[PDB]
Amino acid sequence: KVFGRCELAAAMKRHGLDNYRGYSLGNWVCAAKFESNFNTQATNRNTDGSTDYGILQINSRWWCNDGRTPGSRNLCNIPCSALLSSDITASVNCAKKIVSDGNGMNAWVAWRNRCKGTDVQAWIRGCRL
Repeated sequence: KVFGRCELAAAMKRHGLDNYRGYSLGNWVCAAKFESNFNTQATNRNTDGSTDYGILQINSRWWCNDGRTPGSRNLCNIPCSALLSSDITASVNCAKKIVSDGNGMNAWVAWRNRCKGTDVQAWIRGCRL
């Protein structure tokens, strides 16, 4: 699934990302835009042999099992395929663990590079939430 901006904002808000750990909803929508272009099936390989999965580009090195990163952790206790689902619940629940893991949203390099410090409230412009 490729979400619309406000469609994704609504789904994220329903699943509790709005202000989660003090990060307003626009942060999360912005992170998704630049991590995945709102595409639930986005995957990008990392140079170390892990892969980033789904709408929030979660890393299989630590967070999910894809069988392809032998000896890696599965801290969300889910297969990585689940993070490519058209429904975002698994990705959100895992993202909540990631954002609480000591670095806030700095975990997402695209958020750091393109959202951090900007007017992230712009990302929910015109949304009916």
